[PDB]
Amino acid sequence: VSWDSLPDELLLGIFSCLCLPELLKVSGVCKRWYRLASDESLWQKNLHPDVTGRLLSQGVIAFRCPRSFMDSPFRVQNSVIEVSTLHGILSQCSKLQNLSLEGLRLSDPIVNTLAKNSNL
Amino acid sequence: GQFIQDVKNSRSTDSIRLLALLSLGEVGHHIDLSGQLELKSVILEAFSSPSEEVKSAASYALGSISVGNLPEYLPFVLQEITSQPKRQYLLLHSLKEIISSASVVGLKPYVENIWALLLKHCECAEEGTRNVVAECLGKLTLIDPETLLPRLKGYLISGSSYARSSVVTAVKFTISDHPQPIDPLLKNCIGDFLKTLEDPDLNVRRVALVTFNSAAHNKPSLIRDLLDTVLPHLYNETKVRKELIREVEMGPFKHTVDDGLDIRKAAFECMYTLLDSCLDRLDIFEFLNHVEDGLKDHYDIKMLTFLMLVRLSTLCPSAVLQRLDRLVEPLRATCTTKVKANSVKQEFEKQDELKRSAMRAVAALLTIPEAEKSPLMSEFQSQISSNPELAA
Amino acid sequence: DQIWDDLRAGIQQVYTRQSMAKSRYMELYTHVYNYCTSVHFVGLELYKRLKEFLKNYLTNLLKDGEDLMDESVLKFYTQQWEDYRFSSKVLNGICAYLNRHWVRGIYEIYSLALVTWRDCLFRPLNKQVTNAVLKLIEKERNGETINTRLISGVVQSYVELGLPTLTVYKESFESQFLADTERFYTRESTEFLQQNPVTEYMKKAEARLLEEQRRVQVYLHESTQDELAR
Amino acid sequence: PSIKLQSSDGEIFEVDVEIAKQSVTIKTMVPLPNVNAAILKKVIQWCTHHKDDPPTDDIPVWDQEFLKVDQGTLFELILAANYLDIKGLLDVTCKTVANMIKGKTPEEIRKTFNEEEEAQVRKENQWC
Repeated sequence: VSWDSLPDELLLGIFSCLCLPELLKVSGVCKRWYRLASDESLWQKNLHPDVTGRLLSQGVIAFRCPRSFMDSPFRVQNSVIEVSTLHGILSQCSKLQNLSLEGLRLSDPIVNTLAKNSNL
Repeated sequence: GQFIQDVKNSRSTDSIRLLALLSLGEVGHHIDLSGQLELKSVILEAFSSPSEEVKSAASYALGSISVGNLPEYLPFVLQEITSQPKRQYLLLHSLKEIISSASVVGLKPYVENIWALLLKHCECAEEGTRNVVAECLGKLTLIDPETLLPRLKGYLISGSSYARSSVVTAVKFTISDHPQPIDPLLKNCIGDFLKTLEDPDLNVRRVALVTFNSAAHNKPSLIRDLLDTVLPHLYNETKVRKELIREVEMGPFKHTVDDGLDIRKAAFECMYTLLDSCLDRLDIFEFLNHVEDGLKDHYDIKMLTFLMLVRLSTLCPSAVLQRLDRLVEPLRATCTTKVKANSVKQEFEKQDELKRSAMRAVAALLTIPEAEKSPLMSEFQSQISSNPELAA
Repeated sequence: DQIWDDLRAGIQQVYTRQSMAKSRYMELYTHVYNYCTSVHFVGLELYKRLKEFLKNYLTNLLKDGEDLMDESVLKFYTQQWEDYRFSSKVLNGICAYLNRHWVRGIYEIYSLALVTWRDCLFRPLNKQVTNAVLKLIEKERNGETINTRLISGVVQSYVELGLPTLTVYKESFESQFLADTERFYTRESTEFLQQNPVTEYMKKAEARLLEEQRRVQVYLHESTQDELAR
Repeated sequence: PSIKLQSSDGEIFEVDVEIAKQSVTIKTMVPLPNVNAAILKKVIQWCTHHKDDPPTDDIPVWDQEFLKVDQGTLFELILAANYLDIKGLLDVTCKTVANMIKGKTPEEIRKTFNEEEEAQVRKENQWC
């Protein structure tokens, strides 16, 4: 008897209500569970490079970083870090919608991604 | 040379062929081309063309030479009409062109043959062929009317439905705006064409109403003295009948199909046309009650009724004033009705012009100088109040 | 492949204008609901089959009326338009469950039928119909009586296609109609001012304006009211 | 009248049209081979007890006990909610099943509903 025999639309619908930390903790039950947990469903706190990399794996439309300190596919749009981990990971990006950068220096990657950024 | 240009398929465009056909037809209208061969063959070949312009040009030019030499060409096309059924439409069009263009004194001997062919072709399975035959009969009626008008007169006694419809349609084309020598004869014999054949069947009723509308629009003098004996029949035609409504239902969806919408629409068009020149000699109330009845008719008739109300707002305001209480309730229901959900987007916007038209109609009705009475008009919520400024 | 033999004859019965009860309706709805609720988006590959079905059906229906001329193709087009739109609405009601199972011509069953009919309009036949309509208008300007319902059913169709958006209506019909109206009225004024005096020309102009207002308020779109009167 | 209510197990009940008109699909408008009689009758119960249906975690307590007998009842009933296009019942059922999921580690969820990737996902999050 296999209980999992329903379409993923209801799974998305409950993802619309289920808590995000619980979703992240439970992500990894099987290949199907983690494969469908990285879709653009609710991805639209302490920041870490591992956290940033995991966030890059799922589609991002809005950013969230009020005051928390911080230390590849075109799907993702005070803290002072090196350029490589902030803008070098995203060489080009055009669907930006919101940023709160402060205390950083302009360089090649940020200038390049700003030149091609026409979304606001 | 024109023949060679027309027949040479290679390196020949549609425009060149059309111009050559028109030039040949115009040239043959005056001078004789009977001594020149290869004409009929290429003209009949040009009938089978992928472009409708070339087809029309060839059909027009086929009978153009026949005007110059009727005895050689007219029997040929008359026989080709019966022999070949796949091209008889353009042949009939050419015959109509000859009848319109050929001299009456030269066309007199073949009148009997043309009439016999048209009467034999009266009953046909194709509608367009029937219309063309009826038009040809109507145009042929213009010449020597004294001999032939009794013949069409006598077909009303026992003619079939198709025959009666063709007879009623043919007399429609005889009426013209400018005076004609056939005017007294048409005045004297239109009585049975209108009165006696006003309700034999459905299609006959429709064609009779169309003929009456055409006569009223063109020459009101013919029907000026017969309004008294015809108006009650029109008012009867202006009523909805519950035997020709066939409802087709599919799941939760419905599709009403009405057959006598056309008859009611024709009657309403006749009523509208009567205002132009035949408004003085009629009982106004017997028009206004029927206008109120048609106010709740089909969606197509609603706009016509609103236009009639707008026209009557200016003409005879007092009669509208005596009926201002019963002429607004349907107009108030039109501005209040709502459509059921889950309908298509176009079904949402189709009331959006009907309500605007009703708003315009009531605004025009409000222009009567002494229309101070307000039948709960002061009801302007958020949605309805938008329509005033849009109408203005 | 498992269930397509059913949901093919039932969608074939729908496009034949024969009454169907409330039992054959929910069975086809259950077919769509059960196929889409299969294990995993899923259910987006029936769209190609439905589009092919509609395209083949319209291609078959085209052949009979390709040779029709003016005053004949109009009746066929008007008769087919209502049946096609009603069948498309019924099919859209059938695929209500599928209607919200996508996030990404136009991707909607009713819009799919409308777009396929729009592809049925790009052929030269439409031009003929337009010409026919214009001819009818000319007949209405000559004093003859014509069937108004034939024109309106066409005109509203031009409003429906192009997804209110009136791009097709303006590109195909409005501009040509305005051009012929201008030419006809210029010729009429030129031919009338030569013989008859201006006193009769005034009444003729008033009557023509009233007739044009009647036409535009009976069987023409409201958007043409302001331009034509100008 | 009464809208038809049928089942594939030979159970045919009848539902009043007025009481069951709040649901979207009947309002726009039955064979339910994937829906059991008990859940479809509880749909009637909930729709007539909530005439204001919209077109822990803030759920009513009294709406829980009658459907809490095993794991399959709410599953079939939310399948019935997806079929009948009702939003409130689907939302409350999904919230309840999520609350049941919430509370224990993913290993407990795997055991109840029937490792190296777990080692990855445990050591790849900082605010879990």
